[PDB]
Amino acid sequence: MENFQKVEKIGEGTYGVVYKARNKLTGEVVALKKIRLDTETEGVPSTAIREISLLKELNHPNIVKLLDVIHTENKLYLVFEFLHQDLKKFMDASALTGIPLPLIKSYLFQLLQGLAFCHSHRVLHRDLKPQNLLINTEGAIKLADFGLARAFGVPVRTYTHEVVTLWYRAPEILLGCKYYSTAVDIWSLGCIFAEMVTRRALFPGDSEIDQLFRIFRTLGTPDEVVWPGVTSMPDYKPSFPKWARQDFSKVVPPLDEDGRSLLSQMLHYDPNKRISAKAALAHPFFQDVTKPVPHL
Amino acid sequence: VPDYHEDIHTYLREMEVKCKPKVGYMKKQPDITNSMRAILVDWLVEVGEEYKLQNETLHLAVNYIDRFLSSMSVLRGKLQLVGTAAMLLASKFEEIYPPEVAEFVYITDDTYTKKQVLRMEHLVLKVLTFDLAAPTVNQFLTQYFLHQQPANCKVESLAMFLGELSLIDADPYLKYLPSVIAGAAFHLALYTVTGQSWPESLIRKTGYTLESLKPCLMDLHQTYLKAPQHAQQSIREKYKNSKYHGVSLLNPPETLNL
Ligand SMILES: O=C1Nc2ccc(S(=O)(=O)O)cc2/C1=C1/Nc2ccccc2C1=O
Repeated sequence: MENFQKVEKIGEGTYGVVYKARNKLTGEVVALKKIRLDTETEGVPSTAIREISLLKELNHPNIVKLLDVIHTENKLYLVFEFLHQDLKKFMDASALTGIPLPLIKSYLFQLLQGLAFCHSHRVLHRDLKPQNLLINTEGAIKLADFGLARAFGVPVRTYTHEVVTLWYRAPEILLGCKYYSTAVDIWSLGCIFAEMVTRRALFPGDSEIDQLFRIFRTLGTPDEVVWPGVTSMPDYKPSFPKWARQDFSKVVPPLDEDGRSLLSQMLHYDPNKRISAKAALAHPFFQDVTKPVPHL
Repeated sequence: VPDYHEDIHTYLREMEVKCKPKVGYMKKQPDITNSMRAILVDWLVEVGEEYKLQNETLHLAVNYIDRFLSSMSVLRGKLQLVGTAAMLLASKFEEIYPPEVAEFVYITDDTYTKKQVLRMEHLVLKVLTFDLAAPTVNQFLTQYFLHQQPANCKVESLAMFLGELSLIDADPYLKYLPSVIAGAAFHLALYTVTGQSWPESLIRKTGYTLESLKPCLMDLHQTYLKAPQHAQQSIREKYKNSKYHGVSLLNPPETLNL
C-alpha cells in the first residue's frame, strides 16, 4: 500500500471506489477498488467473498486481472490491472459517428471468449452490461465487476432471483423460472451486441412487465411451440398480449446476414436452444475478425 | 443445457487436488483429535439443519476447516470458533439468504463474542488466501446423478446420506478425493436401492471403475454398517426426514460382492 501513488478517482464501488494508481517502484499503472469493513457490522461482504475467490479463479486476456488483495482490519483493497475506459462511455463518445463493424466484431468476439472461459469454470457473471466492460487503447475489451457472480453446479439449483440489470435481464428470469443458468449471460451479450450496432439499448423497459412486453414486441410473445414450458412458468400470465414476431432484419438493420444469424441465436427464447459462447466463437460472422483498435 | 458439463467436470477434477487438505494434519495437531473434529462437524450438521442451509454449504465448511487445520494448530477451546467462521463463510459464499453474524454467535450460546467470529473470519480468509470455490463430494454426486436411467429419488438421497457420513470421520476419509468418495457413495447407494452398479457411462466420464473405487467402497460400506452405533448421530437423524425419503432407515447390504 506504501508503494502506490494514487492518480485519480475513476468510478464507484458500493463499499468503496476505484482509483487509478501507479506502483512507485515497478512503474505499473493499476486500478484500486477499496472495500469498507470496520468490525461490528457483518464482516466481509459476501459480494467481495465471491468476487475475490471467483476472480482469482479466472485468468484470461478478456477478464480483468486481479493483481492483489491488500487485506487490512479496517478495509480491504483490491488491486486490478488498469484500463483506459469502459464500453458505455466509449459508446457515447461515438454516439455521433458510430462504432465500425471491425471493432464491434472484435469486441463481441473477445467478449464471447471471456464468457466461454467463465462458463467453462462454472461461473455466472450475471451483470453483463456496457458499464461493466473495460477497453484499453490496444483493442482489448474485458469483463469487469464480478460483484453479482456466483459459482454454479451441474446441474444448477435455484439461485438468487434479484439478478441482472433490468435492461439486460433474460426472459427466464423475468418469468420466474426456478432454474436459470449460463444462457442468461448470453442474453445480456445479445443485448450488448445489438446495442453496439444501433447505439441505443435494445429493450429499455422501466419495469419488469414493461421489459417483458418490450421483448415480446420484438421477438413475439412466446408459446409452447417456440419455447416448450412458458405457459407453465411462475410469472407467466395467459392474459399476455400476443404479439407477432418481428422479422430480424428490422431489429438491427445495419447488420449483415451473419450478424442477424448470430444475434438471433443469442436471443433465443428457450434457454436450451440459445447458443453457448463456445459455439458462437465458430459462427461465420467472425471469419474476418481482427483486433483493430478503439477510437480514442 | 449440457454444453459445459465436461469442461466443468474436468476443471473440478483439477481443483479437488489443488484444494485437498493434508492427509495427516491431525497427527500433528498438539491439542485436538479426530474425535473432537467429529463432534464439530456433527454439530455443524444440525446447525445447517436448524437454519435450513444447503448441504453444499455443509461440505464447503468442512473443506475450509480441514484446510485451515492443515497449516494452523488450534487449541481445543478454539476449534468451535474456527468451525463457526468456516460455516459463516460457506453461507456467505453458497447461500441466497445467509443467516447473519448474530445467528452464528447465538448458536455458540455466547461461547464467543461477535468480535471473535469476525476476526476468525478475517484470519480464515487469509489462511485460505481467499480460495473458497472448492470442489466437494456434493458437486460430484450431483453430476453422477445425471447418469441414472431413470432418476431415482431414493438413490440420490442415499448417495448424499453416505457422502455426508464421510465428513464426520477424517480417518479414513481424508485420504480420498471428493470425486472418489462420491463414486463409492453413488454405487453403494445405487446397489442398495436397485441392485445396480457403477454405470458403464460413468467409467467413460470419470475413468473410475469398481476396482478403483473398491478401496473406498470397503470403508464406506463399513461406516454404513456401523452407522447405527456411531457416537455422532446428526446425519442419520437428518436423513430420516421425508425431505430425504427416510433413506437413513433403509437396511445396508450384508456384502457388496467385492
Ligand atoms: O481500470 C480499471 N480496472 C478495473 C478493475 C475492476 C473494475 S470493477 O468493475 O469495479 O470491478 C473497474 C476497473 C477499471 C476502470 N477503469 C476505468 C477508466 C475510465 C472509466 C471507468 C473505468 C473503470 O471502471
